[PDB]
Amino acid sequence: AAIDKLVKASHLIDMNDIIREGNPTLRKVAEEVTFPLSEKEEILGEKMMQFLKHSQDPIMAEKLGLRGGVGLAAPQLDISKRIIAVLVPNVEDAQGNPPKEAYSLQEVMYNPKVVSHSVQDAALSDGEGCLSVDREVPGYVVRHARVTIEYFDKTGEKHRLKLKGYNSIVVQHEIDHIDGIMFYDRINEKNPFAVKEGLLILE
Ligand SMILES: [Zn+2]
Ligand SMILES: [Zn+2]
Ligand SMILES: [Zn+2]
Ligand SMILES: [Zn+2]
Ligand SMILES: [Zn+2]
Ligand SMILES: [Zn+2]
Ligand SMILES: [Zn+2]
Ligand SMILES: [Zn+2]
Repeated sequence: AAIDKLVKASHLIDMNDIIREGNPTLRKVAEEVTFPLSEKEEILGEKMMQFLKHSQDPIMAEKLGLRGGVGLAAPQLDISKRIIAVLVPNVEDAQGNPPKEAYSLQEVMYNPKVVSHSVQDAALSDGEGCLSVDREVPGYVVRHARVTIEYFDKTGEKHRLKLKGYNSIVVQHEIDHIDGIMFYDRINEKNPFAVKEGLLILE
């Protein structure tokens, strides 16, 4: 099975492990994980975070042929489980000084879900892309501006967290994957750049 290939100690996730648009697994509702986690599910989580780290590292991205990412969901690896990894880096200042915090968000989340959210919507100005989508897709992907999420970490500890800004957008994108929803499902069908009054456009 896919899981067996992915969790081998020496195996590094790369683009050849990422399934593409059209594969039915991307449209399923992923299965909840049970705790305590199996070794496979723990290792998968670690491999997913490793992939994100590598995708953001100039050398390793080059060695492995990686498209840069800030999030990854198990369904994109053909594993229909409610597991996501998110890694959103902070940026250097104009003087080249590293940020105080390397990441605004770094987590492997099991059974994550949105439990509440703002009435206000938001969308990235530049739209969204997807590791599984090898097409140009224009338009505002309309999401909740702010969300409260619950999730479990690999230990089974429950977390409750409010998110805004880019963190909110990233987590929503990944949670959509484990519900079988694709980013373009949330782009206006008639005018991709339509703006409903009050939409928060994030630069
Ligand atoms: Zn591989
Ligand atoms: Zn079930
Ligand atoms: Zn471990
Ligand atoms: Zn490494
Ligand atoms: Zn709601
Ligand atoms: Zn929602
Ligand atoms: Zn609750
Ligand atoms: Zn459409």
